[PDB]
Amino acid sequence: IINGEDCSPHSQPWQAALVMENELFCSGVLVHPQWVLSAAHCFQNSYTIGLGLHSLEADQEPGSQMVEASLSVRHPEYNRPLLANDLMLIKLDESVSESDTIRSISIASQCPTAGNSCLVSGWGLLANGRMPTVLQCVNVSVVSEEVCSKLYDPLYHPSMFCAGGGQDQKDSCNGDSGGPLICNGYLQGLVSFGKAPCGQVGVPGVYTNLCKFTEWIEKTVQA
Amino acid sequence: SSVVVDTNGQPVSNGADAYYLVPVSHGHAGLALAKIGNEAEPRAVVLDPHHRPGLPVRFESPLRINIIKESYFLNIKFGPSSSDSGVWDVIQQDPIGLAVKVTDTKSLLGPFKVEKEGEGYKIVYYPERGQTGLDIGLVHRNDKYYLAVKDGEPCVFKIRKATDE
Repeated sequence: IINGEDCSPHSQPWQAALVMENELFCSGVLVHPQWVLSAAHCFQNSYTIGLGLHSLEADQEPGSQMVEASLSVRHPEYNRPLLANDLMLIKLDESVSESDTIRSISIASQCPTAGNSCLVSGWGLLANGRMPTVLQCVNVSVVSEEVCSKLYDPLYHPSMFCAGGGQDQKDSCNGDSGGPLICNGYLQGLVSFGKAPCGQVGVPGVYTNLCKFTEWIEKTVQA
Repeated sequence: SSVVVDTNGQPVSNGADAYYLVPVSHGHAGLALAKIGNEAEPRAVVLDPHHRPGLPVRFESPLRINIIKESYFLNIKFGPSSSDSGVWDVIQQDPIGLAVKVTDTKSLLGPFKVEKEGEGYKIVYYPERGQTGLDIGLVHRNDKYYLAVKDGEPCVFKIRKATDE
């Protein structure tokens, strides 16, 4: 997260850490006691998932759980066309007990509103090119579809939307993939991709447009 | 699924670190820039025996992940993350053929993938980001090996993190 700050601890109790040999590579979002939503490009044959974290050391985080998962379902249209439909559902080996620090979040049914100020959270790179010690939070504003398609031509697809690109250079960065974009208290997007390098002035990041996928998510998770 | 790893078994980073492409069968030669013929500037990518260990590259995906998989379309470039003047692309030039050359422009999504092959990895070029990839191999000329599309005859590399700097 570029030009954000420490989240208030456990203010984002749906946040999931995807770790591989004790290194974070992506985030996800608890959307059901037994399922984490993430970007399809974060796919792995198995996962270690941190719930209830703030720093990435579980033994310093009362209420935290490191859980295993082996099963993931990528959206059937992932990457058709390229970069589009970037979401997947990870089934935890065990359902998780709700607490004050571990809680699911609902997905927005309404599509994003241009001008809406939203929150993105993650453990990805900071402006200084280092990894943060604790979960970072930043506000970014939804941008119009017209600006989004102009900037990301010829790859723009309605499974995507843009947020950020303000003068204050707030953005998602490497390690933030799969993490949540919250608008009006609902899960609106997942960090997906953007221009390298991150934080360029006037360059918003691209988020998976989750309002387009609520039926697919509900049907996969209820099964 | 398939994470690209360096010679120490660590995941290759998305843009943040530079890496030497070390040929498994041409280890006496390193990546460098050269002219093909009479062009004004050296912009063809070659393995040159006179340059060791050669110019390190960065692999770049627009995806906000910090590692690289074999399924990702990549830009490959010389130089720092901040600069886009050493970005690889493919240009027809006789007598090499479809040669790998540096440009100062970059698409959001590059045309290369890094795929497992033998002891290491090959670079595969996908014209128009289609479904069909063409192996990058070597054309010997002027005491250098020009990187060029040579489908079925890939140059195989191992990927060595340039932390020595």
